[PDB]
Amino acid sequence: HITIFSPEGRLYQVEYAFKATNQTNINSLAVRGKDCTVVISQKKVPDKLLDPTTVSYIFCISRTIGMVVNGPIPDARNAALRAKAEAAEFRYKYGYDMPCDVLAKRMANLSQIYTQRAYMRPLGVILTFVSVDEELGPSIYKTDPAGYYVGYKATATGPKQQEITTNLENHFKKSKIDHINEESWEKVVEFAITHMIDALGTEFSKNDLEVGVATKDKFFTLSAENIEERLVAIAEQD
Amino acid sequence: DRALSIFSPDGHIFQVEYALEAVKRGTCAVGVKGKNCVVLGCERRSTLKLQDTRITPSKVSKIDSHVVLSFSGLNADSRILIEKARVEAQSHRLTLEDPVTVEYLTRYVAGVQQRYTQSGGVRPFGVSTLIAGFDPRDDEPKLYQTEPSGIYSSWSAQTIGRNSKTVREFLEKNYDRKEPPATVEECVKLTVRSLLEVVQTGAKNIEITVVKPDSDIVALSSEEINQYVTQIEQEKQEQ
Amino acid sequence: AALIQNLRDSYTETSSFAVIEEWAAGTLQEIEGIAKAAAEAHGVIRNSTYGRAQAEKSPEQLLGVLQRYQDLCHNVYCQAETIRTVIAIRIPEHKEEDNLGVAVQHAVLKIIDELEIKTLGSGEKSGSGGAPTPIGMYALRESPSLLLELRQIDADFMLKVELATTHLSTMVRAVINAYLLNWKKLIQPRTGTDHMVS
Amino acid sequence: AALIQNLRDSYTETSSFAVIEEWAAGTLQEIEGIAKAAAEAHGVIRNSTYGRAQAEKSPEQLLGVLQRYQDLCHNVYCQAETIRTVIAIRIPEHKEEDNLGVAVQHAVLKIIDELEIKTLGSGEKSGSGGAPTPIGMYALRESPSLLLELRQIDADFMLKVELATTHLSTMVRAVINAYLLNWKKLIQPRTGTDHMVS
Amino acid sequence: AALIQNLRDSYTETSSFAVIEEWAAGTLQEIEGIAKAAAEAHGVIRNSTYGRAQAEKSPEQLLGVLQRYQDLCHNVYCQAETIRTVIAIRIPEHKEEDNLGVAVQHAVLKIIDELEIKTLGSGEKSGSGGAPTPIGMYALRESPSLLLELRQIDADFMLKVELATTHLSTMVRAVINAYLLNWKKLIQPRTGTDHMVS
Amino acid sequence: AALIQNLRDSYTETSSFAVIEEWAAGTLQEIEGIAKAAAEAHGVIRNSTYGRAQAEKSPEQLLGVLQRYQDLCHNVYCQAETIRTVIAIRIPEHKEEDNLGVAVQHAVLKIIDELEIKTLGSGEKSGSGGAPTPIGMYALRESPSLLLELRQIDADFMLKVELATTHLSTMVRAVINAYLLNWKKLIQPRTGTDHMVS
Amino acid sequence: RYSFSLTTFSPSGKLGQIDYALTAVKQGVTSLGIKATNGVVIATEKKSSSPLAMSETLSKVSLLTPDIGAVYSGMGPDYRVLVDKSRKVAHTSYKRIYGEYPPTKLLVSEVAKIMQEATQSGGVRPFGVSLLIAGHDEFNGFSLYQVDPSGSYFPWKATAIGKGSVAAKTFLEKRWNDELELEDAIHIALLTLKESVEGEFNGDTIELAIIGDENPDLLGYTGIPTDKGPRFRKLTSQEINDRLEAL
Amino acid sequence: RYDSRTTIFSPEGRLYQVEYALESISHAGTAIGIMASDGIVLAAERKVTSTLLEQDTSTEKLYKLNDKIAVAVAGLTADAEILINTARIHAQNYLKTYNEDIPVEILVRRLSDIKQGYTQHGGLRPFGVSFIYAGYDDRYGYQLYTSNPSGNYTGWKAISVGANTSAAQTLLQMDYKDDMKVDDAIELALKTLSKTTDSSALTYDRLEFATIRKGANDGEVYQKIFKPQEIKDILVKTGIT
Amino acid sequence: DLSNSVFSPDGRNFQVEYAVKAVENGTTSIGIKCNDGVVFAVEKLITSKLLVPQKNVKIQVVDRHIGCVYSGLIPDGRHLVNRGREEAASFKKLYKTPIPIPAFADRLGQYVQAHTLYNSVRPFGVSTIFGGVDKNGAHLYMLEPSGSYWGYKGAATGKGRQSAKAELEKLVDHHPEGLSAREAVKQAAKIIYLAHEDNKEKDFELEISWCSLSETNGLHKFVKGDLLQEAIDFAQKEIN
Ligand SMILES: [Mg+2]
Repeated sequence: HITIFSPEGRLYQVEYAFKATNQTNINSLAVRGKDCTVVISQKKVPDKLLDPTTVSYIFCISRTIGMVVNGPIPDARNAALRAKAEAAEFRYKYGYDMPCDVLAKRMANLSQIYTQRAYMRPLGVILTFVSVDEELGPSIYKTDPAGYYVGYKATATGPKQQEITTNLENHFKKSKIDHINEESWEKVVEFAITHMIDALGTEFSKNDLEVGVATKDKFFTLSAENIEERLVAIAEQD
Repeated sequence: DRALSIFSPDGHIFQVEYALEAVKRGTCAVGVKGKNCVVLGCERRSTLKLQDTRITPSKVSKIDSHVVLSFSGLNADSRILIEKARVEAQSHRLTLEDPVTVEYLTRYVAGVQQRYTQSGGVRPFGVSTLIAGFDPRDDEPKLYQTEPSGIYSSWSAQTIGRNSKTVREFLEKNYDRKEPPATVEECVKLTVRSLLEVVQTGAKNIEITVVKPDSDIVALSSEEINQYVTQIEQEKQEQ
Repeated sequence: AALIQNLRDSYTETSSFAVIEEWAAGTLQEIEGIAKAAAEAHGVIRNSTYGRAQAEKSPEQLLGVLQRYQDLCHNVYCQAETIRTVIAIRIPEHKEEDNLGVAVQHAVLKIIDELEIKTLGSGEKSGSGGAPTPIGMYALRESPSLLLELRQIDADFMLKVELATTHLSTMVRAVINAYLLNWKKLIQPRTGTDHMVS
Repeated sequence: AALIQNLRDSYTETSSFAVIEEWAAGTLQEIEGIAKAAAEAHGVIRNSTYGRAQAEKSPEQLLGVLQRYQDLCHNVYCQAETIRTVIAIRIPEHKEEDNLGVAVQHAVLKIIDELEIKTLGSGEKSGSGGAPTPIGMYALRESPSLLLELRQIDADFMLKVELATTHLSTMVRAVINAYLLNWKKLIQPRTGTDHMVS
Repeated sequence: AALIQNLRDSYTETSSFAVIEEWAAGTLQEIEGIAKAAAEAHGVIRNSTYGRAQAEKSPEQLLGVLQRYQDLCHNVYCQAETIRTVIAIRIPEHKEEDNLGVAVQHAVLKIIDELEIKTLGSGEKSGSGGAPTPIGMYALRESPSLLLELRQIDADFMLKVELATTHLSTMVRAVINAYLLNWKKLIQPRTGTDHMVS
Repeated sequence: AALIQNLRDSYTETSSFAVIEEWAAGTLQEIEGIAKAAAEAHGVIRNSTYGRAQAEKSPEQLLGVLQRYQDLCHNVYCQAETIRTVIAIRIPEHKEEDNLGVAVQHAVLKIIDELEIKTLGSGEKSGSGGAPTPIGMYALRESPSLLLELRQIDADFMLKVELATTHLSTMVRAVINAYLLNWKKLIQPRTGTDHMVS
Repeated sequence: RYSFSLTTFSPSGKLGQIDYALTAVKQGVTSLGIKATNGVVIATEKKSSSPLAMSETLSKVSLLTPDIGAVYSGMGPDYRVLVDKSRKVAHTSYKRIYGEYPPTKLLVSEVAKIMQEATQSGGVRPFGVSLLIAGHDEFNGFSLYQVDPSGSYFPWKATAIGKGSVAAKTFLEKRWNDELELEDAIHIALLTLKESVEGEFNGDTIELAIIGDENPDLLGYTGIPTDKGPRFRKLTSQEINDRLEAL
Repeated sequence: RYDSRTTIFSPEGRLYQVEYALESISHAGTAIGIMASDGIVLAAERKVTSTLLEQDTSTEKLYKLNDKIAVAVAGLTADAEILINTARIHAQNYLKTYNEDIPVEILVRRLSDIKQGYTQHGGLRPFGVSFIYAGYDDRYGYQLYTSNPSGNYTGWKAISVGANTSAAQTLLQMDYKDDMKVDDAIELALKTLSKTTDSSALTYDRLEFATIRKGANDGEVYQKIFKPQEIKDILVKTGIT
Repeated sequence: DLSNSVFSPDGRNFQVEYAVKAVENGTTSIGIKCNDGVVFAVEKLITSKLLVPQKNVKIQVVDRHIGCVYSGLIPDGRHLVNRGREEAASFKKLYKTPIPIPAFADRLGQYVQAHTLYNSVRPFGVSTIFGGVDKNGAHLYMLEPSGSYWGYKGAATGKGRQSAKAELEKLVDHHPEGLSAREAVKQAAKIIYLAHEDNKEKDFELEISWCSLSETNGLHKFVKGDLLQEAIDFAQKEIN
């Protein structure tokens, strides 16, 4: 209860905050290419009265940085905005476009500050940033509400975390490298959908999903149509 | 219903009341006036005496060449008031030439004690005080008492602090309302014996400070105060 | 987890508002059966109040009443235990939220609970109706007041019926009301459609 | 500390959801054994309600029922004490946090607790079923109402069976539900994965 | 003050985790002694449930059981009183802080406390086992149900053993767990190393 | 006011830590007197557990024990009432401040209080030890179990001694600790040196 | 429960929250540091959440100045941001006033000044981290310092904070003398750190750096006499495991 | 009205909040200051011990406040440093303004006034420190002053604060001749100090000292915060192994 | 559960649920995206014969191209509109080009957002429907107390939302190519009537507005007058 230390120093509002990130109910996964990066998220559209265009958990922050978030849409659109502008203000104030790993710092920084000074309740969302910067290439860093980020060679956010995970882990103990060997994104994409389908004991149509790709400085969201064609691709080859 | 900035059913602000309970906890002061003087008496909590006699503090404090004051309650507090008063004492004289009226002074002081009873997030001064002196180019002795709440009042002679109730009684049937103690000498004689109730022997626990007009002022020495204990125990034995 | 839900399922599946609706409806008209068990004991106190003295031997019409009453307590208690069963099966996962619905459930249980308790301080009075008389009919060898105490132990027990009946009607009716109002909350205590935030 | 954990270990290791699953499952179908212990006592109150007077000598079919009932109370109580054992072994280190899980455990214990209490206000009624009749069968030398009180002490004790049985079913079912919902919290009351902050 | 500490000292010095470790350990394997006191009374209810009537004279095998059980309650209670002793000696200076440790101590005491109470509602039933039979074996001059009540007062008391034993195991095990977790808090309830602020 | 203080004075002046130190010290070694009253009753249960049947006539060694025990309760209770006296004399002017010290006093009184209560549920068992036997030794005209109940009423009362003794040691020790820690707060509950603010 | 929770005096004198903060400390990861006559060493375990996180992107021993580095045990996030401001204050309140960088003692105090603020003030919970700052400066020589959320700080010879401190602090206590050279320390550190592990013990899973000597290479420039190089040296995954040989 | 908040007033005019802090002192190392007709002495016993702690290129009990004034701490480490800092500043403003050395009486006062400040407003807690002020000014010569968190200051002949300062206190009341030259005091210091210790015996390492003195050969005042050595030595002079 | 900022043991903000709970309780509002432009309608409830008809408008325009309506707490709605009004007009002064409906929502979503962050403030008690046109077509969204909103083919809140919901469902399939600008109105006119059957004992007054490059001409106009009448009658026949 409230934002100041427990008897075992663990102020739960931060802890509670987490369940809510998860609670949304969507699964987000991400992996590195070789000259590209990719994230998978599900696109469950219940109400037959909405419009799938307006739905999404992935947005174009920068010309090259995209973001996915397993978390409640209102709080996300916020984080989206601030971040979206921090980079905007950055390029201006410093001469060069802001990289993945950094945004995630002021971002975690920000969520830490809130938390400690009490100027608002933490947002209940986990942000997963992606891109490729010409200093560390395929970059992937994640941030949580307890104001904190780190690095992933490929990650996942969702109700079923460790499952999506373990698969990749096993696929990694064998592929032995710390990323996905392959030149084309289409091909990598195929790979992830693959590793997710296998991971849910579930199948997806051409609208049941949501995916994004980070290239050599030209990040773009995968749309309804192009999305299906990868299912075509990965049907026989399986 | 006690954490005041709110009202009791019967319309009380119990905090402000309790604060007064501390003035009683503290030491004791008493003032008296004549038709030429105003004496201020006080006691001395001579309790853990292994401390330099010299520089350690004493109740009566001059606020301006012609005015002084005393208190009882929290020393910790009292000091801060005295300072802020002394300051206003000059700020006046500066912006008005004319040196302060004792009535005005008190009103200022009481205004401060009064300020610390309105905004939430502040606590009242645990100090009640006696202020005496003679107005500029004036020969009418003035005595006022101010207390924690913010009330100021003029008295012919009054006392505050622990066992004030007692000595008050005493004073009541000694001080003649019709005519005030004429001579200075005896005006002192009075106050001194009035404190002898609580003192418990020794002019070593009795402070006297005397104030006349035309900014004269003068604290008392130990023997001087003693020569009175003497000339009083004498007439007590003579009764 | 597959098998686990099946049990909680087939259980809630064999009792429901569908079931409870019939107790409320059943114990609705059935009050007549009580509005009757009343008037019977009444007509009877007059004969005892005035049917001067005797030489003993167990009254047949009196046991006809206690048998009819003890008979009713039985029905009701079983019928209540059925409503009780329908609710205990809907008590959600214990936690510190959405406890608005849960609260209703409990409150209603406490009232039902009371009903059952009421049917047990007198739902045995037959084996007790003739329990003080074997002590009373004995001492067959005479206080002329002891003869009168037998006149009373008959009328006293007829009063207890009329009275228990009177209160009982009230209790039932209260319960009818109470259910009819809440109920939906009783079966659906948590909603959970609030995922319009995530 | 090496040896200390081993005990707490080998103890929790010999009882588990694996064990409790069988009580819920076992006391699932076993209700039939009660839905039966019911219908038996019923058929029997009719013969007592109508099997006019006699000259005494201990009814064999009645003890056949109390023996079957007292027999069931026994089973259940042992079976409950096993579920109770599984939980008390999982009560974490006492402190003022994460008490969400702990709370569940307690609440469930209080309900189980109740069940056990219920099986003990009647799980002795055999040594008591024939406990009022030695006083009732004596005074063999005649109240014509005392003869009828024997007719009653037979039917009254048959009612108590039917009734205890009725309530009992409910209690059980309630407990089934209650477990099936929480349980995971019962075994895993603290998580502790929250070290994602350090 | 020199002498004063010496007492508080030499007292805590003659009892410790060292001591208690042996009760947990001692009352660990010793449960077999109870898992036994169980199976014995069971085998015995079958002979009473079926060993048709008689002409009386005090059963030797039955007292063999109550003597063995009353025997166990004794041990345990002394063994608990020892753990109790170890803690009461560590209750820190009473005040309104650091009461986190103190709290643990109290909670555990309440559970131990319970254990002792349990061993006393039945830890006397031998002098009571043969306490209702002198009343039951008398009235030697015949209810054919009174003969059967003697068959029951033998089996009933054999059931109470089996049951008390079943519950008891549980209580003990609970206590073992409870101690093994907290303990360090029980002996060291205040730390006080927090002077890293001054 | 002059006279008034003199009384409160000369009273606190005739009892003090000086006095209480001797009870803690006195009841320190005196536990031996209990560690003894223990071993005595033990050696005695074996002779009763095995000293097969008899023809009655009041056991001399048994009364030797109860006399020795009832003897001890007496001592202790007087000794406690003295510590109690020392504190009640130090309960300060009732008000809503500085109640930290006062609180201690109360808590300690409640524990002492308990001790005295403990010495009174058994500190009379001699006039009760032979109180059930006059009823037991009568009915001198024979249940062969009644004979055995006399064997038990002897052993049962020897167990109560051993047990009361065991618990008692504990209570005392607890009290020793409790006093030794607080005490100074018990006599000096208010300080009042805080006038460093005025 | 008590008069704990809030920033105010408990009946005795114990300040509430503060102690629970020093709890998130004791619960946190194990970390140590040794001052050693010609060098100083600071280290901490790198317990990885999972093997899918390339932990190689998160410093625990971090650079405060080219002569001072520090480390922690407790709330990860608190340390991350605490550092950055800490670096600034070492500039704004020193380098921009004097032209050079600050001595250990003062920078610590400056950090403590910030550690302070978070306390004396309602509406702000203190930091759940204790810092081990090690450094050097031309006049005071080598230094070792600990900093608790309570603001306060002490000068050490060597010590540990976190889960394995009770123990480590004892192991270290035994193995210390005033003539030990750095490599002695470095070695000694590992052997303490040894016990305090549950996971692995290879390179990438141990974070350690030290204050040693000038690195004329690292600068990037050459031509100025007095400007010679940072002393702070974060040993990398390689240099380590090799020192695992002489145990 | 009980415990919480400083802005609260108990039914009897008590400020508990304060009274706790004003007492919290009884947890700090025993510090002592003594006056002599030729010099002032500040003695102090260290706390926070272990075996892995330096203290030479530092201190935390005796702080030099002015070339003419010094203080002995005994409270919250964190607190002290804050006051100690602003106490130094203000002292310098006095110098920068009047171009003269700031009088001890004055300095003590201003500080007592800040401590008092925090004693009356909501949103802040009082400082949990106690100070033994020792210094000289040509107005009233040598002076020994003290102050608690209640914001009250006091002139003393020779005082102690912190731990066992009731025991330690009385020992002083015995031996003390008003003129008592410095060495007898420095000596007395230890005598008083030893007697009140939980350490098996008095070891230099766990100890802090300093003195003030002035004359004709100096013409001005000189004060010395004693370094690790001098101590390990004078200790022997007072007969200690 | 009692403060606005806080989270529940498993991440939940209750004050917002109740916010929602009050949104439902009020009147019912709807809106429909058709060929080009949109159509809105609300439910003014005539509680007495002393209410001047054609008067208390619940629908409001923004700029000169955005329709807008809601339900729940009426003053909350009004308030929210103002902020939306500034934001719009400020933007307009800045970028010259009338404000894109897509972003507009956020500007508002972001403002409704905040009132879920601090405890000193009260959650927005209204669900809001709106839309308009631009260059790349007409749009329509619906904002809730949580601040979460989206784009719908038609929306509904307040008392009976399902009535209009399943009602909106049909239209989708039979006219999977957007309903006629004209028919849109008259259809809305009906969908309301049907959903009113709760306040049935109490008469009412229906209000309608719309947007369309063909009909309104890029603007937002109040459906009042002749088209307004027939649109009612149209509903009045199917009303059987
Ligand atoms: Mg807030």
